[PDB]
Amino acid sequence: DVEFDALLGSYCNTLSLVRFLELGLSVACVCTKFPELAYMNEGRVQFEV
Amino acid sequence: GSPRHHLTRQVILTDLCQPNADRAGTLLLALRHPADLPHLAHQRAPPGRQTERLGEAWGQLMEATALGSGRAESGCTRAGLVSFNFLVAACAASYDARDAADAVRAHVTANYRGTRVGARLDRFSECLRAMVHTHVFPHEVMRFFGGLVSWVTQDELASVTAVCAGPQEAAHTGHPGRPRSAVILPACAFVDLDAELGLGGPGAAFLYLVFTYRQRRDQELCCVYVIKSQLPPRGLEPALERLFGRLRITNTIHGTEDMTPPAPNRNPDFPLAGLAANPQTPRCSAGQVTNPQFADRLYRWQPDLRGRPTARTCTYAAFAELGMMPEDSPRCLHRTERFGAVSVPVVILEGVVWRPGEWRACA
Amino acid sequence: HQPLIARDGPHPIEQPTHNYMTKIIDRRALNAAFSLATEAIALLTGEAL
Amino acid sequence: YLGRGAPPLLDNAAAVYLRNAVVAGNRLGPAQPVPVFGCAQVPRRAGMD
Amino acid sequence: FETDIAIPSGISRPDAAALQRCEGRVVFLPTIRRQLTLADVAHESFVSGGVSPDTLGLLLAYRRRFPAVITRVLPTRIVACPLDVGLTHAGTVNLRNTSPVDLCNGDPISLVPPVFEDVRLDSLDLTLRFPVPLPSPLAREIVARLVARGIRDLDLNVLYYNGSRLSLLALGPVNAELRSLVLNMVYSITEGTTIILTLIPRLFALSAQDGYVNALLQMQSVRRLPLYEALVAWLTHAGQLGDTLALAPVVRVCTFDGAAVVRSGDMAPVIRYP
Repeated sequence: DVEFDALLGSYCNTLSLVRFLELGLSVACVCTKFPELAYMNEGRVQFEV
Repeated sequence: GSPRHHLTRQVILTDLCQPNADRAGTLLLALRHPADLPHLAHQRAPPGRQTERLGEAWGQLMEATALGSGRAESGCTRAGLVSFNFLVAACAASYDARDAADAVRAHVTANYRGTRVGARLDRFSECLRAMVHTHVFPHEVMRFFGGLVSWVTQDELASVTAVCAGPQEAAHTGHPGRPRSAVILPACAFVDLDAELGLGGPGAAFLYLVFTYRQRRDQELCCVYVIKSQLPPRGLEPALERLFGRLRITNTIHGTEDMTPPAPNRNPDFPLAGLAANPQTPRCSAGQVTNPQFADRLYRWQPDLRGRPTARTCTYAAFAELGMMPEDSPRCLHRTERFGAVSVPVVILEGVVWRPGEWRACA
Repeated sequence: HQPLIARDGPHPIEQPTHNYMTKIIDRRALNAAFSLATEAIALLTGEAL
Repeated sequence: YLGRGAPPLLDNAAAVYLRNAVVAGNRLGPAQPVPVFGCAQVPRRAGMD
Repeated sequence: FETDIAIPSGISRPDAAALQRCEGRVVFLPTIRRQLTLADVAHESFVSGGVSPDTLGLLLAYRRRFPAVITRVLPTRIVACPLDVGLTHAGTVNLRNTSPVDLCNGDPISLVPPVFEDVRLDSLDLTLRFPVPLPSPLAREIVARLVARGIRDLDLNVLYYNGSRLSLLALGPVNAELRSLVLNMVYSITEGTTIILTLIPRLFALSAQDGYVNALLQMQSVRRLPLYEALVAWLTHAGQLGDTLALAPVVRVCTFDGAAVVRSGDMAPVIRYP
C-alpha cells in the first residue's frame, strides 16, 4: 500500500500601501508638519475681517 | 537606564474620579463591583441593624450621578475607581485642620467637570457612613490601584494609566516637556510618626494607607491617612494603638447596641477545675456519650453568648503596605500648587517605590 | 493579512491580526459503458472465420 | 415596575397582587425581583425577528 | 529563566492534544531545576502515604513546592518558569483561568485545590490535578464556607462576586473529600475555648454589656489537669494552620492593552511582587 499527501500550492496577499495624498480627500487639509507638538500647550490662530 | 516598573490601563468612567482636575501623580483606589455590596450587608451585619441602608445610600448616589442626559444607572462599563482627592474631601468634616480641609473641598467642588458636584459629597460620605453601620467595611471593598502617569480624555470616560508596581519616578508621562511625575498628596492626611514619637534618626521609611472607623448609633465617622514611618509592618499595631485608642475606647462600649443580653446573668462559673478533682464524680466513656441514658448524669452546661462586643465590632483601624522610600534621608517638601484658581496644602512625596500588600485589621 | 487603522481612545488598541487557512481536496469520478456481444468476440478472435 | 422610586401602597395584600398580575405574563417585566440598589434586567428573548 | 519538564516516550495521539490544552496553567514542582521528569510533576508525585491525599494534604505540599506557570508546550518537553526565581528577570507570564469566577484588574490571586468538582494520560498512567486560581479575598470566604458546610452535618451556598451568582453545590465525594479539614477546625477551637475558659474561669459568667467591658478594657491597657503542657498541643497545632489557611497570594494581575475583566477560558497577564 503506497500513499502520499500533498500541498498543492500556497497563497498569500499583497497589502496595499495607501498614501494620503493619493486619495481625493487631500484637499480638505492643510498638512504642514511639526517636529514637535507635545512640547506645546494651547496654540492659537488669528483671523481678521 | 530605566528601572523595571509595571503600567496598567483600564477603561474607567469619570464619575467619582477625575484625571483632569487631579494632575499627574495622585493616588487612586479600585473598587469591587457594587452589586456585591448590600447583599453582604444583609448577611454579615451584627443583629438588629438596617441592612437595606447600604442598598439605599448607594442607591441615592448613582441616582444622583446623572439626573439628566437620559442615562441608565446600570451599565456594562462601570466606574470602580475613586480618586484620592475625592475621598479625602468626602470625609473632610472629620479632621483637625479643617481650614486646610475645606481648601481640599474648594477645588473638589469646583475643578471637577460636572453639574452640581457637591451633591455627591453629601451622599458619598453618607455611603461611607453606611459602610460602617451596615458593617461591610470599606477596606474589605477598597483596594489600591496605582498612581497616575497619563490620561486620554473623552466625555465621561477616560483611559487611566497607572503604576501598579515599581518606582513612581520611572514611568513616562506622555508629554516630553515634563516626562515624569511625583506623588502628590493633600496635607490633611499625611501624618508622620517620626517627630510624633521622637524618631529623629535618618533612614529609609515605609508608606501606609490607614483607615479609621467609629461605630456608634448613627454617629459614624471616617478618615484616610497616608502615614510615613520607619516602622515594620509587624510593628504598627502598637503605634496605631497609641494614636487612635480613644476611638477604641468608644467602639468597645458604644459599638454594641440593640443586641439583647440574657437577663439576668445566667451562666455560672466553669467548674472543670473542681470537677476534675474528685474521683467520685460521674463520668462517661466513648460509647456512652451521645446516649440519653448516660448524658443526663453528666454536668449540664448551657453557654449563652449574647451581646458580647466581638472582635469584628471593635475595629478601629485597618492598614496595608503601600510603598517605601529607600533614600538615606526621606526628602519631603511642603508646597502649595495651583489647581486652576484654587491653591491647596500639598505634600509632595519624592522617590516613592511601590509595593502593595494585603490589608490587616487592628481589632 | 488584514490591515489596520489607528484609532483615538479610550477604546482599547487593536493590533495586526493574521489569517491562515487550508483546504481539503474533494474527489469525484466518471463512468461510461462500451458493450459488445457474442458475435463481436468471435469476429475479432477468429472463432467464426 | 421596572422603575423604582415610587411610594407603594400600604395594604401589602394588594401591592403584591398588582405585581403578580402585570409582571406575570409580560414581554418586558423582570423574572428575578428587582434589586433594592441596582436595576432590574429584561428577560432574555429566545429569538429576534 | 525557563526549566524543562521532559515527557517520556510513548505518547498517544489524543494525549498530545490533551497537553495542548493546558497552555497557561499553574503546576507545582519540588525543586527549581533545569531538567525534570514528568513523573515528579503529576498527582502521583505526592500520593505518599497509603491513601491518596485529600484537600488538607494538598495544601501542605503547596507550601513545600514551588509553583510554576507553564509557557509554551513543546511535544518533547514542557517548558515552565517558577513563580519565585524566574520572574525577576522576565517580567510577565500569561495565565489561564480554570475558575468559575472572573478576574478583575489589581486582584491578588491565591490558589485552592480543586474542591469544586483533570487531565488523565493513559499512555503514561497518571492524573494531573490542577489548582484553582481564584482571587484571594474569596479564598478566606470559600474555604471558610466549605469548612462551615461539614459542621452542619454533625442558605449557606449563596455567593455573589462581580455582579454574578455562585453555587458551590453545583455533594457525594466533596463532603467526604473534606473530612480532615472539618476534624481539625473544630478541635483547635474546642481546645482553645476550654483552655482560655480554664485560665480565666469567669469569661462566660460576667454581664456582657455591663461588666464584661471592664474585663475587656483592662486587657487592652499596656490527680492534675495537664493544662500548661497542653498549650503546646494547642499553640503548635494552631501555629501550623495559620500558614496553611492563610493562602498567601503569589500573583497579582496588572492588565495592560486588554480587557478590564478577564473571563473564564481567557488569559490574564501576571506579575509577582517586585
